[PDB]
Amino acid sequence: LILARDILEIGAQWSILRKDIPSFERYMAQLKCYYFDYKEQLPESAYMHQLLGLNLLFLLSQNRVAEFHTELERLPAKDIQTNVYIKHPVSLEQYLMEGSYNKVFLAKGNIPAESYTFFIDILLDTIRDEIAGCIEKAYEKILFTEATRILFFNTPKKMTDYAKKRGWVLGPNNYYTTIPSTELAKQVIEYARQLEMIV
Amino acid sequence: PKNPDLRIAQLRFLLSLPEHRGDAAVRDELMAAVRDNNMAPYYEALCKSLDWQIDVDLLNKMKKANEDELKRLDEELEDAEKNLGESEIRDAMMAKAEYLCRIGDKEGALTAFRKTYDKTVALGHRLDIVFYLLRIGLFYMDNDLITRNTEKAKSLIEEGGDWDRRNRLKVYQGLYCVAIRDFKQAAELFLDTVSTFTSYELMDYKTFVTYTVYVSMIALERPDLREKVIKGAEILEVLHSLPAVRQYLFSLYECRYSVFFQSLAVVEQEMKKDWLFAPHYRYYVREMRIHAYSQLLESYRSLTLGYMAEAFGVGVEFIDQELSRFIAAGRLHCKIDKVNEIVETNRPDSKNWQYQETIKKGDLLLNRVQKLSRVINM
Amino acid sequence: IISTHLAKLYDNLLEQNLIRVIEPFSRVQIEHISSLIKLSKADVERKLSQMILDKKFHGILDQGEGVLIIFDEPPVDKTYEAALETIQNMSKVVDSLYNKAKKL
Amino acid sequence: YLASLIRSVVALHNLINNKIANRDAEKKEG
Amino acid sequence: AAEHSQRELDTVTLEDIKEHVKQLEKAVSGKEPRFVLRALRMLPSTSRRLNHYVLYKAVQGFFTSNNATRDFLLPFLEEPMDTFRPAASTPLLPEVEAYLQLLVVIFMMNSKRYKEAQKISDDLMQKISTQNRRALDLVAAKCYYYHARVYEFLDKLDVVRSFLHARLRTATLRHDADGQATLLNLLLRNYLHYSLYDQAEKLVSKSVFPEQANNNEWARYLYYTGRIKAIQLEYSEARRTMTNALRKAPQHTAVGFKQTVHKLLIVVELLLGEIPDRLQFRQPSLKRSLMPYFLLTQAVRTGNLAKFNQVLDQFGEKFQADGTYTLIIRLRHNVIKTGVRMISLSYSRISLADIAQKLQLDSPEDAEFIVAKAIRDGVIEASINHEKGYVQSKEMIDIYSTREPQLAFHQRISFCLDIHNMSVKAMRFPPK
Amino acid sequence: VVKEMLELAKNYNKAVEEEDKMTPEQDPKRHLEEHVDVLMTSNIVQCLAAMLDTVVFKLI
Amino acid sequence: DDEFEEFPAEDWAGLDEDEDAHVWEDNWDDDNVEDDFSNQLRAELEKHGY
Repeated sequence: LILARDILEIGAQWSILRKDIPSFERYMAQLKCYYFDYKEQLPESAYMHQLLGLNLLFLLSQNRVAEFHTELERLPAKDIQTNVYIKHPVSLEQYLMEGSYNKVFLAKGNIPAESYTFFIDILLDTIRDEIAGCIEKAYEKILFTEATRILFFNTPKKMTDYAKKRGWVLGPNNYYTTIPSTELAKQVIEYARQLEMIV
Repeated sequence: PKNPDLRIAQLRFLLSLPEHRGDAAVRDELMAAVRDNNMAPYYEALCKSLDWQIDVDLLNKMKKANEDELKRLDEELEDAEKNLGESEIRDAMMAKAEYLCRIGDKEGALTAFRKTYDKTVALGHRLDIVFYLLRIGLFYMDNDLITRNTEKAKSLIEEGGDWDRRNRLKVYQGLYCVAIRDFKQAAELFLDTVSTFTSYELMDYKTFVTYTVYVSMIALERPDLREKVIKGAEILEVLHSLPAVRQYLFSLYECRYSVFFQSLAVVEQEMKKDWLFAPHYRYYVREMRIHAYSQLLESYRSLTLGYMAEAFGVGVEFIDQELSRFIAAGRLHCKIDKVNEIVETNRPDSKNWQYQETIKKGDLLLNRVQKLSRVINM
Repeated sequence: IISTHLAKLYDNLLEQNLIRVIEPFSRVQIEHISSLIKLSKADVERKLSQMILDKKFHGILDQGEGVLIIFDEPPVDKTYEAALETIQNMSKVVDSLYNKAKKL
Repeated sequence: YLASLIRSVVALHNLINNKIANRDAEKKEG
Repeated sequence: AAEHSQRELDTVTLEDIKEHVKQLEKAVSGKEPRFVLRALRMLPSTSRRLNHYVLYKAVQGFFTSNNATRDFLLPFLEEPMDTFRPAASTPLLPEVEAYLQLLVVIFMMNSKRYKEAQKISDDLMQKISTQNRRALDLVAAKCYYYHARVYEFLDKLDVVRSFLHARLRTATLRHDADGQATLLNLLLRNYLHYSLYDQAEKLVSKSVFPEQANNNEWARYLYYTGRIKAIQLEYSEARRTMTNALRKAPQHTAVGFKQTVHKLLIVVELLLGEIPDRLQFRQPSLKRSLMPYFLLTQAVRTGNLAKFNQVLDQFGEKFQADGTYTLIIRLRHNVIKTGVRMISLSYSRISLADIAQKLQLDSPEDAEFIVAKAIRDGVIEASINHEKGYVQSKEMIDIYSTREPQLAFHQRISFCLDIHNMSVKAMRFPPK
Repeated sequence: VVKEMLELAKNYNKAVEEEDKMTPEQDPKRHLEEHVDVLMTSNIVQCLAAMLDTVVFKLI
Repeated sequence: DDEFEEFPAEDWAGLDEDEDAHVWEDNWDDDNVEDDFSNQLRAELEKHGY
């Protein structure tokens, strides 16, 4: 089991190196069946918490906050606030949940190992798309200049491409019921039905 | 017997910020000591201050001398003689109220008074103990005994005479007071009784009317309360007797909030020294603020914060802070704007309020009937 | 006994003047009514506030702009008045039924 | 609300009476 | 003296258990379901007594067909040295034997003896796996529940997962309700106990709970799914479900149940921004138990990070003890959203500088970002005007003349109509 | 009709409170029931009729 | 009914002493901090004249 677990660990870190997510998920699930559930006979891998953090960050990268929270619950309580390999996930995701995105923009460089930036970048894109959705459903009209300022697209051309990618459009001055009488009628007819037709 | 709360509420139990720990209150209590000698008020004193002064034992000597003399008199007349029913034994009990209650403790006199209750038949003695241990439960903070006495007096005793239990709402005046009991029935019997006091033992009439005003304005804001407290006769006479509380009431009634707030501060300050103080003084002074604010908001659709400050005392910023902490409580229906400086009142009309009340009472009844239909028929 | 009585009469006649006028109007500035009634803005504002607070004159005051509004409360609410009281009536019925269930 | 909730309560009341009546009939019969 | 009272209580318990057994037989008589829940309804009250003499007399009276199943309890059973069949050799009803084995198990359980109870429960299930009678399905539900109670204190819940899965599927095939409800609740507890929250949630989505299931099992299932979706972040449905369950929770008993439910509803509410009512922090049966959570709620409502930190450092063992330490992490990170919630409920409009001042955010842009995140969720309804800086809330249109009362009333009247129809169907007239 | 339902419901509550202190030995219940039935038919008919009048008697 | 013995039926320690054991039921706004009333008015009013 040490052999097979190391096969899957090297394979998962190679997926980090090879940069393939669909295989990465499968290596994640199989070696999760191999890391920490019911295993108990293999020695504690020095590379447990590393990939717990990597998997949590990946899960956040595709908007899986519920599943991510379950995996957070899985790992022991003594390590959330102590083990830095998961203190960097928990700190970042707490800042995410509070809405302190600028704290994330400061702490993106506070990774504990080089095997984080690979999806630190894609987390950086995840937060910016979430923020863009928030601005779209928060404002009525938003100015060109302030939109470029808060869309985190340093290149204004990049901001314009991300604007065309959505239906949220520029605006002219650079500044981005009935009585249905059928379903309710069905309801009253249903009431009459429940009054009639005996029990 | 023991009227002025023995000052224990203000003597050394109201220290620190109001600072009443040694003053003319100490002299008044020691005057009520040297006559009717006491070590019961010394219980917390043996722990905190006035513990083991020279006078404590230099008066213990003849206090004990007098009390053995008196209890010996009671004994020899209880054993040498065989007086029955309402008799010298009852005299022993009431003396031991003036004595051991006001010597060392209530508990032995609780034994004696319960025994004589089993012995005596009439209601005067049991109501004597009702107010005795009622005031005791004000001193030593007992309430189950007091409510037992009240239930006995009302449910089963009050089949002969009447007229005495009414002023015993004082305990309910301070039982659930921070919740409902500072008012409602605590006023409707005060308002019922204010015409006929007949209970000078418990407090003076002036203080009784002050308490009546305090409970009345919190009970009734303007539900035609004027017919009972403002237009009332005896209340008006004693308000003529007490200008401060009269101003405090009429300012609220006449919407003189500028002076009503100063009067509220004054009543709060004098309010921090009573049996009333400890439980609900915070609650009373917050609730009156709620009532005054909501009184102004009524008959008003939207108010500038400047006129809010100017006509309701002062404090544009203070009024936003207070009104915010009060709407956050859910009461005083109004929505407020920022630097536009508009306070939009959003009290639902009787129709939307009726719909909401329907939703609430329905949902409660539907929950009850759902539980019933589920336990029944399995 | 003549200062109090005549003060009461003055207040009452102020009320009668303020109801006998403003009947034509549904939305009239406090400045107009004060100039037509010859009072200060603050005093007439307090009087109108007292009048509405006493429910003597149906309306509401929008001081955020400084106008008095007029309306009426429709009495159709009697059906809901019956409805809610009948609701807690059936609630007590349900309580008695609960006791009958305790019998079972 | 009014008539429908009243009807439901009435039906439940008719139910429980039968459930006692059936229980009483059974007891009269061990 | 004590022996006399013990003998009288033994006789009255023998008569009560005899009533139970006769009740099983006249329930199997008449070929009907029910009248067996009338049998099992008060097993807590009778299990309160469970003396040795009464158990031995019942064994010797109703197991007159002495079998090896009776001869397995006898080794562990302590029969009295010095010491009734209500009478021929008619074969025992399997329901009766299962019930008697159940009481034997429960006596052997309350006396802190677990391993032999483990074996005896295993043999109880090995025989109940052979019967295919609905009369042995409502009994079998409670046998399963008390068996898992036997197993729980022996810390071997994982081995039972296969058996519970198989019997739950057997119940679903046979359309069982009581057995299905008990097994589903027990297996949800199994999944959550080993922190298999994903597994429990996935099982929940493809499993439909029977509507006919008894009240307490329904409350248990509601609690389990509410915990699942609370740690699964479905807070609104979570609080709705726990409020429902508390409405279905027993008023007198289940003190631990109501305590855990109260704790999790408190954390779910203040995560959503709702402040729990103070009265639930006042009943004597809950006051000191929620005192840690009461201090939690005090810190949450005050919102000061200093008292918050001291409360966390003082009560983190209680916070994790309920599996809520991650929950209280999200609590500590949602108190700010709660603060914004009362800020927006109080104010129709508020400048973001004022937001930062009242909330200590130290930045207008930080306030903008936080308020935007908060208003993304269904916490605050507004209309942000960045032309001037308004957070102008939506006009509170009249709820009447808005079709919302019609929909709410339609749902409620449908509820009453279903209640009436089910009541009129449950009249259940007798034959004679 | 809702006022009559009030009074009939009060009578029902009083009668049921008596029922508990009553072993098997005008009911407010029946009169209540036909009042409910009449309110049912009248109100449901009015709602349904108004809604059909909205649909079929349409400008289009 | 099930006592939910799956949940430890939490013993209230040793039924120890409560806070006050009162019938004084309160609300959420009664536990905030305030500093009397007169001082509030005055200290907030000398900035404008009293």
